Amino acid sequence: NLCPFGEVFNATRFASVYAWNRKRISNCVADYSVLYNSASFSTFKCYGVSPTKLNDLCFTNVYADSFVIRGDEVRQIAPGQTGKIADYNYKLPDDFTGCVIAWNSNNLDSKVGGNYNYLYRLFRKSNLKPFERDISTEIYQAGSTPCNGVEGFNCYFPLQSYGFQPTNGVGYQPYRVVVLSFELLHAPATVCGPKK
Amino acid sequence: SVNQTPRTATKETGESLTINCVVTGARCGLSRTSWFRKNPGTTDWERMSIGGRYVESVNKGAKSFSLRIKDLTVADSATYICRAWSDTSQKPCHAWEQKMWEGHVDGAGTVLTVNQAS
Ligand SMILES: *[C@@H]1O[C@H](CO[C@@H]2O[C@@H](C)[C@@H](O)[C@@H](O)[C@@H]2O)[C@@H](O[C@@H]2O[C@H](CO)[C@@H](O)[C@H](O)[C@H]2NC(C)=O)[C@H](O)[C@H]1NC(C)=O
Repeated sequence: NLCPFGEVFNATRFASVYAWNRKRISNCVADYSVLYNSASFSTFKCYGVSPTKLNDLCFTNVYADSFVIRGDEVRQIAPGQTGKIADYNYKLPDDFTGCVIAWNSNNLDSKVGGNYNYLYRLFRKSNLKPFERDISTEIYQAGSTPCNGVEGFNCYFPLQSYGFQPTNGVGYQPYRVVVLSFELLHAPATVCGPKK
Repeated sequence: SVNQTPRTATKETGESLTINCVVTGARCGLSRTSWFRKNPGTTDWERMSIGGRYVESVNKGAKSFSLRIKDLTVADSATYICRAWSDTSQKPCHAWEQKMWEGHVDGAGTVLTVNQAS
């Protein structure tokens, strides 16, 4: 019974990073060697686990979080990082155990004249906790004067569009990102590699 | 991550290009390297075979590596990518509390333009 990684990596639509999608993966066999040996992923970074040993390990559950960001920001999807994305959109814990997998998606997610469907959060009153998700659109009070839901001086709408175009430089091109979290609880395992 | 330099380059026919890639945050040693070229408009990257005009050097201790392309031609105009692997097969590894990675990652690319001769 194979884990449905296809539905995650080959999903027709991906989420904005601020509204990142999560899929729980349970009760299945995960062959990671096909993913790890694919030439399609320009980032495949694992923390707390060796990717060459994944087919020999079991986990309680696996979580698959996915979204789009720009190339320059893939480095923020890592334990201990800061920046707009890590601070305000998608945060990994310091003790993260899992893998971050990214690929360039200019051919799918950019459009002549600009694709504006992907957004990111620019402002927040506090940094996200690990794996916290914020999809609110409250006006951000940057000063001492209350905003009352009106954009203005020191009062900012919190989301911005990426505007992906095919002629963007690589650092500005869209990248799809899948974060696999390998959860280990004091419970029976439900996700194992083929070697069990 | 991999810091790949230069990000862009223009060369005359007959010159050489050296690309340097420096690997940062690797939990273990550099366990494998590869080089790929992409022509604009194409879907797939082409793996480069080292040994002729492509010559590679690896500095295991610095976790860096480089490629030199000899005898440049207009046919060499393209984007070039280095790919670095790090995994537990390379013996000296850092602790996990250090938030360092195993796996593979690519440099951001070198856009090479080679001008015609004469
Ligand atoms: C994500 O999809 C790729 C390729 O999808 C192919 O094209 C689609 C239109 C659809 O028809 C798929 O069924 C096709 O496979 C998967 O890569 C393929 O894997 C099979 C497995 O043996 C292989 O035979 C094909 O040659 C591969 N094709 C390519 C282009 O690489 C890939 O496995 C999918 N990812 C996940 C996580 O399932």
